[PDB]
Amino acid sequence: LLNERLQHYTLDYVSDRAQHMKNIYDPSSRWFSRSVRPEFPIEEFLPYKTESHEDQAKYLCHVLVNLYIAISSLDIQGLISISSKDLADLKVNVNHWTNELKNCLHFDFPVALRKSLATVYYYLSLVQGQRQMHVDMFERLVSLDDDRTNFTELLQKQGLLLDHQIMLNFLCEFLPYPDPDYARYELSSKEDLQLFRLLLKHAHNAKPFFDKSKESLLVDTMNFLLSSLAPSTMMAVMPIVTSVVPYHYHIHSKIIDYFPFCYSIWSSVSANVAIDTHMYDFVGSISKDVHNKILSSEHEKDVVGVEFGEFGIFTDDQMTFMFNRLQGHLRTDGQIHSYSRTVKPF
Repeated sequence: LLNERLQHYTLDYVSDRAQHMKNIYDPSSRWFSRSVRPEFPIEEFLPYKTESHEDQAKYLCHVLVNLYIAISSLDIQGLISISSKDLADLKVNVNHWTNELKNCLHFDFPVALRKSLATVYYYLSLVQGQRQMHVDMFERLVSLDDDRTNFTELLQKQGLLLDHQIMLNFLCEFLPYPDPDYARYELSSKEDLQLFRLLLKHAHNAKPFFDKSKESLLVDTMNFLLSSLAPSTMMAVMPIVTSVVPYHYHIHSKIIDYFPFCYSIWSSVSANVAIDTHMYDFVGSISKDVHNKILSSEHEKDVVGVEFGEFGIFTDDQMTFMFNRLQGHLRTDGQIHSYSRTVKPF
């Protein structure tokens, strides 16, 4: 029974210690877990022998089974506690096992189990009717830099795909509704604003895993957001645009194609924090992504359509406008919210 569940979770973990250590860093191995071996071993200098990787596999399998039992019971808030008497009369807590998984994250589990957990915690973070911990768990599962190992790239190569529509609907629930009383969320309540920011962060984390084979997702999403754009909804539209729209480069449609429209709103208004943000962020993130994919030739370079010229992916007028707005911020208005994201495009 235990062996079958270990095999299902890809936790076989052959008894040979050196062979297992070589396998966990081998991309072609079944138990591939990490790309870069730590130059300084993670406290391998302890004066005593720790537990083997076989015990870690059993503990992780037990945690996964308990987490599945807890989640499948459809009691996410954990207000109901079951004892042995409750089960006996007939004839489990999501947060507890999430904390257990957070503790166990240092066991270096294989990438397939990482994909399964990433899917589980991506779809667990969007439960309604029954939250920050789940978002943090998903973010840690897809961490960009973990001992100089990019888990997002490994999960993409494993073939991890997530549903864009559920996230888009959850984000769009904050748009105005024709009937005022039947509106779950608004943008005036502090709790609603915090939930909106949390959803934006989760969407930003889950964005790279959207299906790139759906060559119409970008166009449809951008058309919907453009048709939803209005002065009474721009404060909600712009962060959604910058957080949920994936960076897809097709022959017919590219994200760069939407650059002028943003500048249309950028040059038509005065310097303000609410509008200058979501403009530096979007363009800077896109430029950094283009640069990283160009430097990732033969492994992740499919952006041959987009060139990196004199000003990267910017025209002369766009760069001049950005520099003039930056000097206006530095000398006249000071309308800068985040400085790292402001300097990223430059």
